Amino acid sequence: KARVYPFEDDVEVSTGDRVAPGDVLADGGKVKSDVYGRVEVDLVRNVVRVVESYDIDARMGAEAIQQLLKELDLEALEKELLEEMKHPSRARRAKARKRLEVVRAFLDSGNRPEWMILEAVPVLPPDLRPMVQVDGGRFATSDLNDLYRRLINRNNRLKKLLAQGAPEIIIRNEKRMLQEAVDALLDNGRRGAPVTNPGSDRPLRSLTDILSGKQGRFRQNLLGK
Amino acid sequence: TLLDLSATELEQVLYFSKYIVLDPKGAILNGVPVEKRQLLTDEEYRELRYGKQETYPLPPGVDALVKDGEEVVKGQELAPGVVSRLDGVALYRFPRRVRVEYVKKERAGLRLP
Amino acid sequence: PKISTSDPVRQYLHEIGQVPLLTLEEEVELARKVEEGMEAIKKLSEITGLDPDLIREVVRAKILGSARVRHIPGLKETLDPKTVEEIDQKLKSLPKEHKRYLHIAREGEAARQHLIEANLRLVVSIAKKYTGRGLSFLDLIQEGNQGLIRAVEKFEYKRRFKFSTYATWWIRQAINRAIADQARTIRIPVHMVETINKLSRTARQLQQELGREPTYEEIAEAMGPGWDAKRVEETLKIAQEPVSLETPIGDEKDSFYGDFIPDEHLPSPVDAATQSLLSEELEKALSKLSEREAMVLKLRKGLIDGREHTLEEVGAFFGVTRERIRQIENKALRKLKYHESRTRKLRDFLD
Repeated sequence: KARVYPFEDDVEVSTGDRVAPGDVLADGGKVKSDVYGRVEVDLVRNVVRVVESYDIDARMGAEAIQQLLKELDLEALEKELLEEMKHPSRARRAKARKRLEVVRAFLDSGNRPEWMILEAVPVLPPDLRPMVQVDGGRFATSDLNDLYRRLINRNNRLKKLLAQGAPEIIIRNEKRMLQEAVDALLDNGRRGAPVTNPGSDRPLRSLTDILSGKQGRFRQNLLGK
Repeated sequence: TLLDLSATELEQVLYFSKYIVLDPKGAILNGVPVEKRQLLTDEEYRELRYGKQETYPLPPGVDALVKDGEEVVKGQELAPGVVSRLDGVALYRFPRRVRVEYVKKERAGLRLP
Repeated sequence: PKISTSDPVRQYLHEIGQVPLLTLEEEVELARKVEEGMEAIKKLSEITGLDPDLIREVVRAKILGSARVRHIPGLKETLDPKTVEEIDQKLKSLPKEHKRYLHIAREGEAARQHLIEANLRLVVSIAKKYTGRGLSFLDLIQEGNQGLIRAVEKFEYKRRFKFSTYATWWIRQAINRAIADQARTIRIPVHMVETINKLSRTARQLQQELGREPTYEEIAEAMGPGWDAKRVEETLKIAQEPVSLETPIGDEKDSFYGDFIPDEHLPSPVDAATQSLLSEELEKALSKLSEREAMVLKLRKGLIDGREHTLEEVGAFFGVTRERIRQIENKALRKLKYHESRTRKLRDFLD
């Protein structure tokens, strides 16, 4: 489905461009285009095809999400919920009133709802995750230290792939793999944990496991210093 | 909570299965101008920001329309019997047969009684 | 809301089935657009005077760049703002016979995008056999994918190689050098991996050929001419995992491996105090000394640099050198002996 347009001599806008309506498409502003779409510019037969298509900012990833949370206005969503407040009562208030309290507490601290989404990942100082040598020229290290490596190769491999300007399908798969990665570092087990490839199927003690002493560490905690 | 996005909704946007919109202006197969939110899949997206396209195969036979290899109306027949379910532009691909017709002109000698 | 979670594998493989195989003619035809597009890109940079690397971006920043123009332009390393158009505005404002190249460049880059997509299953079909060998199935497909990209760049369609069995090579290469680079908590040279990957092969034969487990002597005389007995031991120490600080210890519940590993870098309450009473006695030992009977040893030893053959050459600001500095540490080092042997302050700080 494409509105074809033929040209006599001159032609502006190349294949890949996005047009309409009444936009100068060819011949010093004679042949214009009506409908929205992707331009084709047939090299052989002189006819600039405009393929029936929109241009929609419709995104996946926490990128899309991160945006919304900037684009959100609290002030608004507080008072706009204050109208939602106690009007259907037993239905679309009971939930729309819980929603409110968050906005309030968000507004009570001074946190932009975007700071929940991560773009700069901090990294635990190295000493409390050491790489010590023990016996027989063999070392010992943390899971944290192996959780970070697997993250980076993926962010690093993304920079290559994005630089390369590869097809979106694969630009995606790497981001999926990057969410999966940051997940398993921040809190490894909330989606089916990864392990030290061969060795055993022991899940890797993630910053989450570490803080709440998930594996018999909070029971060890109260065994004191 | 803060985005009236469900539990499951939040997945398909954060783990890459359904696109959440932000700025649109469009309505295909819905007839509905889809608003500044809410999710849609690949074969939905590959229709909106790509367009409706369909390729079709053939055995070693004949075209029966590439002479009219420019335009087509829904269900129009071509070749031995193919019919495309789309209303737009029919287009050539990989030519195997091309006839070259050589227009020539000479001058004749005559003598009638 | 739990129907399925571990989709990343399945999810991809079903997105992957969406794109169909190419004809022995489609493959060809798609490739021909790119080589020309690559030339066109030069042809443009020849006329514009702009750079091949740059044009290729500003062209991609349209065929892909509906949004692809990166959110932050590499923190301003890259430029993606109003700048993009101005370049594609110059490229649009070419005379027709040079301009024609742009429309080849667009078609090529577009053809590039396709040639990748259509062969992405080939990556999967190969990276599947490479699985478990240190690295994840996805992590392999992703590597192999850019092997499949690399194949596309360094390729000429004129030599009518079967592209199916062509990229196959590039693909593996990318996976192999990936495995050797990533799949270990300690980075190791690529030939150093192959040394151990020869061992791993060699060990299995000697495990069955001898019945028992072979020795360090047994392996060299089978590995290669220039191999030692003592050697293998190092290539095996090197080969290991290693141990996880987060390994639990016997009790299983509370104690982890790391719990029992002491410190020895930091000074202890006894040490630190000693390594500050030794000092507070030195400013109570050579404090009643010359600022050259002390400062020479505070340039030799009191400022950390050996000064074996560094102090005799340099005139040391204001003094005398030659056959006298090798006796100035007889003016300085041998002065400290008596006040140490009489009032025995420093005797015990040895052990």
